[PDB]
Amino acid sequence: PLRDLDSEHVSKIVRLSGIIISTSVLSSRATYLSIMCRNCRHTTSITINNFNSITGNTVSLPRSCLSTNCGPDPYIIIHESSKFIDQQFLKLQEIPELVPVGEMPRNLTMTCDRYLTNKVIPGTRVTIVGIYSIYNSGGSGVAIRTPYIKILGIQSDVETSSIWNSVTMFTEEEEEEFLQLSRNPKLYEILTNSIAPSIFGNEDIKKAIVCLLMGGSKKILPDGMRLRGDINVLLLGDPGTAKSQLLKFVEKVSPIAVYTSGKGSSAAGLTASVQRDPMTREFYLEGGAMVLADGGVVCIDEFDKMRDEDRVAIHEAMEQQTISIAKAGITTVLNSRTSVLAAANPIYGRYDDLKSPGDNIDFQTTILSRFDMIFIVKDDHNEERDISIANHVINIHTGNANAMQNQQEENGSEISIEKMKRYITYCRLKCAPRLSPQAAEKLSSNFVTIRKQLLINELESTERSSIPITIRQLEAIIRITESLAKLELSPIAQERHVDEAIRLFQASTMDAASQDPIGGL
Amino acid sequence: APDAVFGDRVRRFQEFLDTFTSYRDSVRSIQVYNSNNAANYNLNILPHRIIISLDDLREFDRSFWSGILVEPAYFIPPAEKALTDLADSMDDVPHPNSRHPWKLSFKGSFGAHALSPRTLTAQHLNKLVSVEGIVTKTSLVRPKLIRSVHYAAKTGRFHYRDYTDATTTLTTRIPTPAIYPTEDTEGNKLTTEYGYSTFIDHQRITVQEMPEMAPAGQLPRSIDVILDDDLVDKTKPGDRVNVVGVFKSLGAGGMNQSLIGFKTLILGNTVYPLHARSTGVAARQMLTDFDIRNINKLSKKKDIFDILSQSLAPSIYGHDHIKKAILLMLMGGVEKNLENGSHLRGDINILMVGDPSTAKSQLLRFVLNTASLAIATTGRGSSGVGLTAAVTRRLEAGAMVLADRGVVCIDEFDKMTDVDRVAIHEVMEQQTVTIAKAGIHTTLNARCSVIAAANPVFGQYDVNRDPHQNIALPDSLLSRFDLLFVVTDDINEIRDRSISEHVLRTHRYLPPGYLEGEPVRERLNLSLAVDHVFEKFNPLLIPKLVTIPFLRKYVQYAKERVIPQLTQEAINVIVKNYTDLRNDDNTKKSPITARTLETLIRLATAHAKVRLSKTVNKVDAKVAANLLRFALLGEDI
Amino acid sequence: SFDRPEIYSAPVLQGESPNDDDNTEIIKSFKNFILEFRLDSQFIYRDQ
Amino acid sequence: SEIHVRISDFPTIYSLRELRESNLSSLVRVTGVVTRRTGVFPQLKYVKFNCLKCGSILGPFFQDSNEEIRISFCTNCKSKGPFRVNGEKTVYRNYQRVTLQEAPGTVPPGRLPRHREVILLADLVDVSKPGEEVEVTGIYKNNYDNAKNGFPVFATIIEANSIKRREDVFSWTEEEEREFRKISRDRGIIDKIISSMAPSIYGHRDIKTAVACSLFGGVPKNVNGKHSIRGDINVLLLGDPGTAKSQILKYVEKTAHRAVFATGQGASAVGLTASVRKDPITKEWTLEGGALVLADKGVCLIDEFDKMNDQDRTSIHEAMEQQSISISKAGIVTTLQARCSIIAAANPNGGRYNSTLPLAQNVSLTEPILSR
Ligand SMILES: Nc1ncnc2c1ncn2[C@@H]1O[C@H](COP(=O)(O)OP(=O)(O)OP(O)(O)=S)[C@@H](O)[C@H]1O
Ligand SMILES: Nc1ncnc2c1ncn2[C@@H]1O[C@H](COP(=O)(O)OP(=O)(O)OP(O)(O)=S)[C@@H](O)[C@H]1O
Ligand SMILES: Nc1ncnc2c1ncn2[C@@H]1O[C@H](COP(=O)(O)OP(=O)(O)O)[C@@H](O)[C@H]1O
Ligand SMILES: [Mg+2]
Ligand SMILES: [Mg+2]
Ligand SMILES: [Mg+2]
Ligand SMILES: [Zn+2]
Ligand SMILES: [Zn+2]
Repeated sequence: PLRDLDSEHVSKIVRLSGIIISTSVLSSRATYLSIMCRNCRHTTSITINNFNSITGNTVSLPRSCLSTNCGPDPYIIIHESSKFIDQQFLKLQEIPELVPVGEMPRNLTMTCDRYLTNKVIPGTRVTIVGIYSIYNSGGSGVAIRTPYIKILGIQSDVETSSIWNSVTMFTEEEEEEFLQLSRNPKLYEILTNSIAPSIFGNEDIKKAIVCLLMGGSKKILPDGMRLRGDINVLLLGDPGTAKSQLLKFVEKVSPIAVYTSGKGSSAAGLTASVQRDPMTREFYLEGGAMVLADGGVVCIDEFDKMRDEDRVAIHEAMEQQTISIAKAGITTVLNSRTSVLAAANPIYGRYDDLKSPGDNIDFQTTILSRFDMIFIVKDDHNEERDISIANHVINIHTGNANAMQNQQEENGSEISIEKMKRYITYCRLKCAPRLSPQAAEKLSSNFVTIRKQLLINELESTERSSIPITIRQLEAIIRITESLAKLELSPIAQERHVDEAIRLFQASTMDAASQDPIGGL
Repeated sequence: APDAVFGDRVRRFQEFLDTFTSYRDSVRSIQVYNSNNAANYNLNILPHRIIISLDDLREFDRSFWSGILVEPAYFIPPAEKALTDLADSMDDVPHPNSRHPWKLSFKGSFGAHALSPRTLTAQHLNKLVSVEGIVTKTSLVRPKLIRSVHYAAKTGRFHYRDYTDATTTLTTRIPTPAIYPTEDTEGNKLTTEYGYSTFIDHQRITVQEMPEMAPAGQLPRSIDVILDDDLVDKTKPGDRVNVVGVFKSLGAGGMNQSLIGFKTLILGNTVYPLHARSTGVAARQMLTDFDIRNINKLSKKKDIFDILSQSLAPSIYGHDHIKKAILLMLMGGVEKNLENGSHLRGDINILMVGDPSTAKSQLLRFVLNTASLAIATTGRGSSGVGLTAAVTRRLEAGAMVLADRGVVCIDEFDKMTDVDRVAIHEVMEQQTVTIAKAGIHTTLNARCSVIAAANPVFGQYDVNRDPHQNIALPDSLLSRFDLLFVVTDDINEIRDRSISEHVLRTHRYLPPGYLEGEPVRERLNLSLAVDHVFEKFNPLLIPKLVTIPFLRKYVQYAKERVIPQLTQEAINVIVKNYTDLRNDDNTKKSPITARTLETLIRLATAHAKVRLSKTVNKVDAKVAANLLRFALLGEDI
Repeated sequence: SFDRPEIYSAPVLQGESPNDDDNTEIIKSFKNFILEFRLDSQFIYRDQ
Repeated sequence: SEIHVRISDFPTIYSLRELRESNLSSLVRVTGVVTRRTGVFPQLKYVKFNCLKCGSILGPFFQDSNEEIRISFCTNCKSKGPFRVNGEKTVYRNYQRVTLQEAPGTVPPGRLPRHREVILLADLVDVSKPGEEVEVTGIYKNNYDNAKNGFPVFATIIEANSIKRREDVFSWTEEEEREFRKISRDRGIIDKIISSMAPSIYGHRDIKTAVACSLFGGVPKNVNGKHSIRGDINVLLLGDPGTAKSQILKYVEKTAHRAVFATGQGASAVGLTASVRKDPITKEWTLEGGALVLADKGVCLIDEFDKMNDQDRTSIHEAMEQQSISISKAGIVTTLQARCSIIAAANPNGGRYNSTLPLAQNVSLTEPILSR
């Protein structure tokens, strides 16, 4: 442990765990430098193959001409014939969980060189093998020295992923395993049943999760008009209906995913947060769930409780998948190609069947337009369901029945989260299906039918429906169809994919519109 | 002392220059340009610099190419000497009143040397690297004394001394710290002769990894670039930049016994400002004679306006007059600067209030992508500090100051604070930002055209209500918007099926070089701020649609080479329409003020610019008033 | 990039009493000896 | 190498305000609370100096706490030129500085508590945490290094010989483990533990039952790495003023292992929120985990849970929903673990509980936090 390093470990190999809190800029260290005397032309070379890890410089230029008067330090470095290597200063710290309550957490300076540089980022939990060494620079003291670590190896653990920390490279057998898994005729069921098998009675929501994880195919029109392929799903529901647990599972199973709240995490943001640099005072992207999870999904719980600074940002980053930062000096369109899975509670704790979905919710009504599919997770107080749910939840709690039956069901009917995550990555990186012309015509006919019935329902009434069917809803059904086609690696979305997407859209945002007094018959 | 290898490389690069005649043509053109305005004035003097294509060098001599890329300190000085020798060889006609060292700049494919400040490591040192990044700091352009000339009055003689530093040469010299001569060799006091001494401009910029490619949540990496005597002031802070230069190491890095490591920086050879969307760099485009011929050919057509209107956003169905207004704003009017100092605005602002999903944001994103210079902002995502200027004892330009002579696309305009609203009030009509803060009284130029999107009060535009209650925006603010379009999502079966067939046809699109089920790749389009007219893919199935790059070329040509003059035959129509609009009672969407006379004038001028006409005729005024009457009422006359 | 600042002086006042041992008093007395010494009504050292 | 002698039971016990120049270079025995500790640093003990003329490593030279030593004589080449300590072959001893401040109770009225610097050498390091009342026996000496004061004034230090707490705790032996296993078998043990909690708090028997349940807690469960359930019992204490709620929190801090006490407003010993903060004196950044991170496997005791900042509310809410603290600040993007059991104490919304109104509208905090 970092707090257990005494003076007996000095100049010895020590293994110590911790978290990286700083990674300095790479600095150039001379590993072979040509030198020439000033009041001469005596060419010499100084080779530094060892002792590259030290705060000071143990080997300096000669203080004499070495040709044996020229003077003190007569050598200059011929920089165009010298060779340099990279060095980095890391700052390890004991993990803040195991720290005395009233004392400063203890940190330690580390130096790495050559191929051990740019291996870890700040916040990474690491295992450092190194030499516990000493340099002279912890204030008032006599004969005291500053300890540090010459890194001989870094062992990073499983940490936060990113669009930069993506393999995109499948081993040959892994492609073959995924491809065999793809022809499986019951692939829709095996992937649906693998969405939180512990949550019970949410098959349509699980299909929506599958479609969101797949997502539709992106289009880049010749105009530059980008059409979005990612799917956004909202879950409005009674408390205790598993909405958060299905968000946590989506975070776990997605390749890249960030789970946050409406107001963000404890210190993490939610959208692109441009901040001044800690030392250089230069604008940089501090973070944000929507930019950190670029290329994946963000699971926003308590979506209703969110600030207006994040409101417009997420509204922009769901249709255009881009956050347009424009501050005093910095203006940039940051890519935010992220699917959004949101969970929200009704303004009153329970969902009011009497009132429409709008005015039963805290946020703006038109926000319901931005989401592709909206699931009203009402709670049914029927006892058959109550007994079944209680039995299931007890099976979860030390019954150990669900774990065993899931392991049994994994043999041909369920997929592990690692394998399913890698399959999601492969499907997103390999398939982007289109629509057959007949499928497109029937989609158009279906959309016209829905919109005409909405017009009929709204003509006789006075106010407008809380959940409106707009052109965005048509473009969403298209996305669901393409996600269903991409599920089985189908290059073309046929009639069955369209029918399944239609059924999903009737299950959510149409049953959700059924409770609307104006959106209903 | 002469070096045999140096001469061999000099003659090899001379052979290279002889093989590719474009370099004698460029040097000859530069020399004749310099001589011609030297004799003319007994404008500006072009620098003695030549852009060298590394691909041509690789074709000619691959080792010379690899030597320049890998060992620039040994191959660039010989090539520059060869270029200087060639230039002094062609200099049969010297400029009025070897010599005149010519510098080299490089372009082409760098391969593994095309890097970023993050990937630029210590094993790229002493290599010719191209680094792409964002300029965060630009130091003062300071003169550097490279030759001091002194006068001795006792002898009446002029002396001089040349100065050299470590950054002026790619190779390392012996350092010679020659002192500043305060006296002659024999004791005579010297007087410095400023104006005969030689000072060379020197700048030190900092290039940081671009936000669009830097990792999220990680501290960015920066690199220093040094520019000398012609690359200074080539960029401004916030600019996307591509700097080609030698990654040099300087000093001793603490080895010389008197630093933690060696001091490294880039000796800039070439600076390319890059065009990225929502940045402060405009989009220069190369207009060949074929492009200008096609532009004039299409301008001769009567319905060219419509051809340009439909080709803007074919993917969006409808919104035809909105597209006409967007094209007119892209052209814009001509600003008037009267002799007394007053300013008349020539920029067209557009507001689009509408129901959810009527493509207001897609029409904003298209304008952001296709405009020469466009900055994208969102309401309350950028404040007045973020929109207008900000005091940091120094000023940092905001959204509407960087977008000077450009377009500002404001999404969610209704969700904007009043503190921002007042600054926007100033920016829209007077086209200026007055700071007057913390002892900094400055009037920045914000001559930008604003296109904005907004939602109604209740989220759905109620046709029963009146616009003034549905907008909930200050009337003085709505006056500044030249064209206010209220778009409503009316459920009608004909347009319902037509918009759905369009949406599906657009979704059923394949690029020319892609398979049926291949995910379309996407780059960030870092265009360089310096082949068919019509488009193959037509979502509508009809007039012809021109490609977006050709439309940008046409807009650039009309915007930079056409300045229409108003005519009496247009003035009669403009005045009649303005008088009718002011006096006729029609329950207009927006109020009618003297600003309405000027949006008539501006739209007429913009439509005249569309036709490449230098005079605003009667048809231009009629169509401008037509669009305005549509925008105010909804007429189709 | 400026020149060398100059330093110069000028007599304005009587300073402290000329002291006999001062190098400048000794130089003055030698100069007076050279200019004023007479041998047989001849300024021998001046003429020499 | 050597045995260190720890003199104990010194008769003359001084106070830090009673130390004068007559006690210099002598052995004193002071008492006080530790207020700060400055890490652990190596200090030269057996110095071997490398000659830069030969490359010779001169033999071990004993260095002590007085001043650094230097060598000017070589043997192989007898050079007197630059001689560098060889860090690799030098031997080091542990060194620590502890600020010892007079216990506030013992200070006479009107006088401010006095502090000294105690130097712990090679065996006493990391034995006295801040806030611990200890008796330091040591040597009272002058730290030699005058013009700021206008007088030749010297600072003083206490080089500690033996340090001990004047008055591990949760550890058990085999006999104690057998005693635990036997006393558990007795019937009615649950009620005995419930009555054991808070033995100066009258009644409140349901509160004590909940406190015992939270102190022992449940067990966390993962189905297959796919469904997670917390194994911590969060207990809220909604009470009127003078209901002893704070005392049931201080008792939990008494009895719980890995217990962190925080407040919605007041003494900010811990901030409830993880932040990357740059320390203004030591120049270096620190990633402070929140009060919910510090008690990763224990209990977090919040007083004034009715009144909290939006930042603290968000931190507590998301650490109760996910059992983790996500932070993306100053280039650090990480998810710390906060698998804590939360015991909160709140005052009703208004001053007194209203039985006619439901609990949701009787207190400031709302549905999402109350559910957890
Ligand atoms: N159908 C279900 N099957 C299994 N567990 C369930 C089910 N419904 C609820 N639970 C459990 O109920 C507990 C709390 O549910 P949550 O996921 O927090 O509900 P929620 O509806 O998201 O609550 P809010 O709205 O976020 S306060 C979790 O531990 C779930 O495992
Ligand atoms: N049941 C009780 N047994 C013993 N002392 C009690 C009891 N109830 C209240 N007190 C005393 O009443 C005082 C209340 O102090 P606290 O325990 O801090 O109360 P509190 O509920 O935290 O008050 P607020 O709400 O913070 S003003 C203390 O002196 C307690 O010792
Ligand atoms: N009239 C239309 N023609 C074509 N596409 C449309 C139309 N109206 C909406 N859309 C589609 O709706 C989607 C969302 O539109 P968007 O611009 O985000 O709406 P809003 O202006 O309300 O923010 C886009 O994919 C866009 O192509
Ligand atoms: Mg929840
Ligand atoms: Mg919009
Ligand atoms: Mg209290
Ligand atoms: Zn020499
Ligand atoms: Zn020696």
